[PDB]
Amino acid sequence: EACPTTAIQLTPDFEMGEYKRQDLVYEKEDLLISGPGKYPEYNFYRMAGMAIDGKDKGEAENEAKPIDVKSLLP
Amino acid sequence: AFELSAAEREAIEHEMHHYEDPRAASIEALKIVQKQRGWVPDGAIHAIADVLGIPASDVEGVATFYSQIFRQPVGRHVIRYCDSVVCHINGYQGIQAALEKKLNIKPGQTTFDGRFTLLPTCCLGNCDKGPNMMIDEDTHAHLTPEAIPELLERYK
Amino acid sequence: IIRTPETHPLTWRLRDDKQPVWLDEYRSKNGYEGARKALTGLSPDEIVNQVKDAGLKGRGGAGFSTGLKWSLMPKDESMNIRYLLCNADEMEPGTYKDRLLMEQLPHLLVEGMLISAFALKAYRGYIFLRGEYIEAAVNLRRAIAEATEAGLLGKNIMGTGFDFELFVHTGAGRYICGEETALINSLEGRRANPRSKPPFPATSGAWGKPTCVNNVETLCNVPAILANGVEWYQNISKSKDAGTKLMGFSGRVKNPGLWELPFGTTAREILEDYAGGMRDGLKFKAWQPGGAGTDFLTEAHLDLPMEFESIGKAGSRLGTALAMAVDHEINMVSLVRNLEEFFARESCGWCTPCRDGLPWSVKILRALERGEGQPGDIETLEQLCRFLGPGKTFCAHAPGAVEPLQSAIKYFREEFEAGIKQPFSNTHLINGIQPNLLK
Amino acid sequence: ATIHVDGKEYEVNGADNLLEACLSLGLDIPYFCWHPALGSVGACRQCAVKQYQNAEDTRGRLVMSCMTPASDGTFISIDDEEAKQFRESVVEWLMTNHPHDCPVCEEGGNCHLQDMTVMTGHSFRRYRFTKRTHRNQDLGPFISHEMNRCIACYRCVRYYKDYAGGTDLGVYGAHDNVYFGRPEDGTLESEFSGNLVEICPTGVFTDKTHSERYNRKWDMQFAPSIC
Ligand SMILES: Cc1cc2nc3c(=O)[nH]c(=O)nc-3n(C[C@H](O)[C@H](O)[C@H](O)COP(=O)(O)O)c2cc1C
Ligand code: SF4
Ligand code: SF4
Ligand code: SF4
Ligand code: FES
Ligand code: FES
Repeated sequence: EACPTTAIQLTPDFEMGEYKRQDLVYEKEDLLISGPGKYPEYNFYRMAGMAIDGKDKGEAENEAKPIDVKSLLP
Repeated sequence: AFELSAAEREAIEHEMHHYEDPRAASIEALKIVQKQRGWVPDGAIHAIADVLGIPASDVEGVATFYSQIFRQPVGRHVIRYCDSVVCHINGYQGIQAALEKKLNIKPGQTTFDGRFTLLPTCCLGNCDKGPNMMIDEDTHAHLTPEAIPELLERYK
Repeated sequence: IIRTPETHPLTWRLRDDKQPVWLDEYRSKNGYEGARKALTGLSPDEIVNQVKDAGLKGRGGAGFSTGLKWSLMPKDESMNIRYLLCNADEMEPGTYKDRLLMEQLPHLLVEGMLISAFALKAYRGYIFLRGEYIEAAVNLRRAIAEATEAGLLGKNIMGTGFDFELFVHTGAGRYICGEETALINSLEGRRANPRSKPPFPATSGAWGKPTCVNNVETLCNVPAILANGVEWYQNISKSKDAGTKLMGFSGRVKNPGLWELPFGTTAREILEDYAGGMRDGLKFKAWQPGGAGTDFLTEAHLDLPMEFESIGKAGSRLGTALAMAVDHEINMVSLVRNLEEFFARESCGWCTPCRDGLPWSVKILRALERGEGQPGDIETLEQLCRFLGPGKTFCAHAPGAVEPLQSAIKYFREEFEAGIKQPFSNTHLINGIQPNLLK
Repeated sequence: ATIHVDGKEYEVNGADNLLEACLSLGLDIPYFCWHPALGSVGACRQCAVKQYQNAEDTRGRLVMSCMTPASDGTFISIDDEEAKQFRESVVEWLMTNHPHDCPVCEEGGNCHLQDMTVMTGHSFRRYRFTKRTHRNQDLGPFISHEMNRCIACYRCVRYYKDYAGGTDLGVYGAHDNVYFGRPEDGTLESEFSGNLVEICPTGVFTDKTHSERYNRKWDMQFAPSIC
């Protein structure tokens, strides 16, 4: 409910019993599945304003291209 | 690199004589550089800052604040058509469409050969004679879309 | 129509070939006699009293009294470095009067500088002129050179001992520079952000010194008052606004132009006598009394005198009294879209309501133009008009920006409602999340 | 002096403005452009209260509490409906162009703009148009620059130029394309440039050294220490 990227999800799976209590500490490779899970299309970085690879400034949703202050338009 | 000429520096100093603060000649120094070079390049900001004794951030803020100080390269002639309300009533849209069709550019852009740069401007104070358009030094009034090619031809 | 010096104190010495009147011709047509009388027989305080008693109001659009503005100057003799500034910016759309009065009668402006600077004890004067008035700048510089050659400017003017130097400062093309405190900031070579008041420019203005900013037309009204007296100026019109005013209609009329008329002249009188009415096949729809920053008025308001209180009580401002006539075929949404685009690009960016609320209105008006308006857009425009009023924003640019919008919404709401043609959608459906269906 | 806020009487210093006087008493007024050390300029228009002329006044007038002196016998209202609506409108206007960046923003959980968006009670977005964007500068090893998050409150330039005496950070541009930063890419030359990470109420100027090994403020173990 807290996740703003829909990254963390609770799956319909319950068989998680273990022999050692230390083996119930799941690291990132034990959690990161290879697909989108319950939310199949949401991409936070498609909405965020911060620039990453493949998505420059002004390429997010509802964003205009940046206008330089040196531009000739009034 | 950039270097102010002697004439530019003399004009800037003579403008500095007219005010009790040398900062007050920043607009006129930018306009002097713009008259001599068509626009204000990047080194001109630091040169004017060194002459006036004010930070380059202040000169850059003045240069980017005012619309008629060009911080990007322009063409040989700056077409400035009035897009304000009285010229809107008098139909500047025909003038803008004629200029776009003749020059094959969008407003704010420059032609391939650097001849004209198309810009909308504010009200030119000639509303009773609209639509008006100010090329480099001359204001042209009572404009019609069929008189645009005959008016642009005299500006080589 | 003939123009006698008694009823046309600003335009009687104009020439029929639209050529400037130089120093010899100006002196032949009763030139610098008000300046001579003021500088050879009058104290500065009694000149300020004469201006205040003549009821000279400001011609820049605010309509404030000039004598009361000059009376705000300090009485201390220690502050002797004082400045007179001329708002020759004239950047308001629909205004074309100061261009005429400076291209054709520059020595009237120079004489007004002389008298007003002597009255204010102002040692320096600057004409803050826009950079698009090349001919006006050339004529003003030539007039200043001629007056310096004749001994009317510089040191020891006419043997009085009053030293006054006059400069022409060409602007760099920004509308907000017309605001007087922003004019002071742009004169100092800064970004033309306006200043909060108090303190007024009369206490600490240009470079912290006492500084009075006046319009071109006010300083051109000054020499007639000093030459022909106070009771003559009070007896020009039988109205509460004394003196004459440069009025005129523009836009789709038969004879768009500028004429000097006494206050109290109705706008229908100007339209149907001097402008000649609308052109062929055009029905008169609306009119702005005082330029781009004034409320629209309908044809029912056309029978109204062009005074400050009469236009103000109708729900508008007199402004520069240069009216613009809008005919029937002009779409109100497109006109207000153009106006708001101007006002939102000529913002100075200082304060949040103008800077971030005028572009929102611009985008809403673009959507209403394209038929892509959504429900709640007109309510957003109305709330913007209520929240950009006087005192909400840092200067008076945004109230003058929202006056045409609210007036066009008041009188032409059907077109704005006709702009709304699609349902309100702010979100998109995310696959996996059920939306909160608000009612 | 004596001020009457929402029908309650308080004794405040008369040399203070209304915003700092009411904040000293514990009254919550949102503010962006004002800072205690920088003075009052009245830019952001966020500190609006309703000032009445006297006790038996009903209309009032919206004023900026940072620009209004705390004179004797001053009647104001903070929680009036018109003042609350105007303050929420100012927050909304700041939110129209603000990027969708809080998860990936170093000021998240530490952001004055977040706190004032929540405090004015603005949580429903009805703006549907494009947001203006900006390109960032490289300000050196210490200060990271992200101009999208700017609310144009002029705190950075006022501190860096008027207070700190620096010369290489200004405001450039116009109407709503105002930009804050250096005239070119380069290191900020002030010895006190790092105070921008706390002067800026948004995530424009952030601690790059903290950003390389980042955690939120609620995860920090703090202590009072001496440099
Ligand atoms: C946004 C704005 C633009 C203005 N532009 C001008 C202008 O272009 N010319 C002018 O004379 N006054 C302009 N004014 C009015 C001035 O603030 C001031 O009232 C005037 O220049 C001098 O006052 P006066 O009428 O007593 O002479 C403008 C005011 C505002 C708020
Ligand atoms: S209303 Fe505000 S942002 Fe707009 S021009 Fe005036 S001070 Fe500048
Ligand atoms: S500056 Fe504040 S409101 Fe903006 S993205 Fe960062 S945390 Fe969110
Ligand atoms: S960069 Fe930060 S401190 Fe500067 S104006 Fe923008 S929000 Fe304010
Ligand atoms: S509206 Fe175009 S010249 Fe004034
Ligand atoms: S805090 Fe008062 S207007 Fe910004």
